[PDB]
Amino acid sequence: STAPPAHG
Amino acid sequence: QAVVTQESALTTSPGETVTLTCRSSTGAVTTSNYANWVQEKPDHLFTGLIGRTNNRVPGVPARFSGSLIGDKAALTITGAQTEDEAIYFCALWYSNHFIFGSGTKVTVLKRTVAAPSVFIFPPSDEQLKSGTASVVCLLNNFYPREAKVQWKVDNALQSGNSQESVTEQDSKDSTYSLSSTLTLSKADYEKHKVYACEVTHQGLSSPVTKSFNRGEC
Amino acid sequence: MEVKLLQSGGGLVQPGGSLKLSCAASGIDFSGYWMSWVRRAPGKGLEWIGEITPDSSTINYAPSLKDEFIISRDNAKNTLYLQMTKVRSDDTALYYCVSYYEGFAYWGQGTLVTVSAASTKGPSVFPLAPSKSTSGGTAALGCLVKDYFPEPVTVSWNSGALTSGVHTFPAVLQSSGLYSLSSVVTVPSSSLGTQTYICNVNHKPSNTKVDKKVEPKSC
Repeated sequence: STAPPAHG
Repeated sequence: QAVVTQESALTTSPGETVTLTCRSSTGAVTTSNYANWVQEKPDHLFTGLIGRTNNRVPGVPARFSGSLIGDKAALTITGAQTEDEAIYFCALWYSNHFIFGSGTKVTVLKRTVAAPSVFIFPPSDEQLKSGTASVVCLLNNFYPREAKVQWKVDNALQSGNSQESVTEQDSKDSTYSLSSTLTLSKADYEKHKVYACEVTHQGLSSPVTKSFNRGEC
Repeated sequence: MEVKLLQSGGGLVQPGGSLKLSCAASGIDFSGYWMSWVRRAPGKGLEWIGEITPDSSTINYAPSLKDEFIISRDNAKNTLYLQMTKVRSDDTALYYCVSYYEGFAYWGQGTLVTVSAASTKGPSVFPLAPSKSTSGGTAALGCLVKDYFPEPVTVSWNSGALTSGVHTFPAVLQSSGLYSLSSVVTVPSSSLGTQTYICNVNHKPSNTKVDKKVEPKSC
């Protein structure tokens, strides 16, 4: 469970 | 690789709505570009506003909207406040790297716009003995920071020999001051005669030009 | 706890040198956050350096700077590292560590890196003087503090007596590796031949004190 990055 | 382009500057009033755009040179800005919008307030204060085109950073007010308008990514400040006055950088993701934009100096009017007082300073003789010449242009106590300063030596627009510096925003009257320094060799200085500083600013109907001729009063 | 990213990094390095900046996190599960390095140049806008995943499996760099910068992280120490090797003059900038949360969410305070091969030199102070304004318009005079290293320089007017209307600009690092600065003051033109104006420049790194008097060209 990570923190949402600025891209995908 | 790619060039990301956004407006140089925008001026709005408190309570109004402003929209910044972000253009891609590869083509249309799609959602696969994951547009990011980051704000820099005075004193190098960076705050993340928008990412992944539409997603706000948790804690950011809802007046900041991320959208896509046609070919471009868009940041919409709805009902702007004076605290939103900052520089807004756009960023686009090209598969494996981000590319930032030049930035957009957004202005929310804290006070009536103020025109700068422009002054030009020729080189001193003391300095001339050393082989270089610095011509200085001073813009004083003008409100919206955005200003264009062009140097004209015998009607020839100069580029690459000028450096700008600007004061921190005054807390009382929200004004700025600017100094443009045109540095060039003594040979080049003694070769030409007319030295002019052309300032363009929102508070001015037409650009103002202040000049001196070398050797004359 | 509140999220705080505390950077620690060098300041002055000479061309061809190397530096390693650190960014220690406290207030987040650092092990589950993407990290990134960005920088802000004096003239330029923001420029993206790179990013690194929580497990360090994928490290992305800006294509222009892939060989100058090395990004790493130690999740055990909750620390992010940026290694700059064989720097250049254009690397002079404020380097910032960012943590992603749907965007460039959490930032560090920024670390300044000044790249210059210059030695300590005292400034040359020159007068910025007006012709005498023959319309009575308000007049401006000043001092140009040129070609000095390192950064701290103090300028006062009339030994601190003159404070209102003074504007001492930030220094700009010239291409030569030296700083240049200008102090300016606005006064009524009526009192230009009558009152004396002196700028006191103090460059403590070179032990230089200069009191220069500014007056209109005689003509």
